[PDB]
Amino acid sequence: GPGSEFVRRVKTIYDCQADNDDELTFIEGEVIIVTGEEDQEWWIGHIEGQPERKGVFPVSFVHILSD
Amino acid sequence: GPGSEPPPKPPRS
Repeated sequence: GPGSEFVRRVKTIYDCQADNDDELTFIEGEVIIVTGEEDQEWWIGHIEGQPERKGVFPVSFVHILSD
Repeated sequence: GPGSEPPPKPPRS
């Protein structure tokens, strides 16, 4: 999962509207604090500094950010 | 509906 691969924060690389009520909506260029794994294609997290914006999101829609 | 065209998302499980 993201934890085991040392993923703590990521930046979004596309826009994304939730299709289900557990999915995070975001625009490109936002930072997500990654806090878990949904499945092999989806991680879970919240927007850095806006933790009420939270949910699952595609692994392929983000890129790892260094500390 | 003028928004960007993001790539297909993976399916949910």
